[PDB]
Amino acid sequence: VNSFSGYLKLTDNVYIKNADIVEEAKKVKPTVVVNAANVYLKHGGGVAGALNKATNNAMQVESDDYIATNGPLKVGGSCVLSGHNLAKHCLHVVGPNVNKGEDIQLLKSAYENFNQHEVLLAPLLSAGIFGADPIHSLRVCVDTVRTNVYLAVFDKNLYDKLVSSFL
Ligand SMILES: Fc1ccccc1[C@H]1CCN(c2ncnc3[nH]ccc23)C1
Repeated sequence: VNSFSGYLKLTDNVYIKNADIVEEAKKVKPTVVVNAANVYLKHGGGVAGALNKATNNAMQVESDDYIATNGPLKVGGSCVLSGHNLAKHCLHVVGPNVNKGEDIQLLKSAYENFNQHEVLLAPLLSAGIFGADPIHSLRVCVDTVRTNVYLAVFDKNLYDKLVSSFL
């Protein structure tokens, strides 16, 4: 039993809700919140900009030190950093950005990072400003993640479309 409330169950391990991931994280304080990161951990917009804003820029400060030490992530890769006031940990995961020409096949590799964590609150990878089809992202999520994932979808119209079209 966990504290996630109001989710629709899609499969044995995948759950979905129309929710602002920032507000959901503040309420649940999950062990892991996933950020829709880029390789430079520059949290300017989309989910990343919103999560970082909610940390009063502490996420960005921590991220800049991470990059100065380690260099950029790989597309499809991840790193674990602090969750600040939102979660115990933040798993920064880099899905391919279609608006940069990145290979959509890397979306499966990106979701594989979730399997290192028993339970996660997450957005749909590569959706939103990353330019991928969110229906496809949900399909890859369900077919790749084996741990327990609670997906927050900000847009109500998109949420209804994802549910109604789910096979
Ligand atoms: F822009 C993006 C970049 C990368 C991945 C996804 C997006 C879109 C699609 C879903 N998404 C969100 N989902 C849940 N909570 C949210 N809070 C603020 C934004 C947001 C924004």
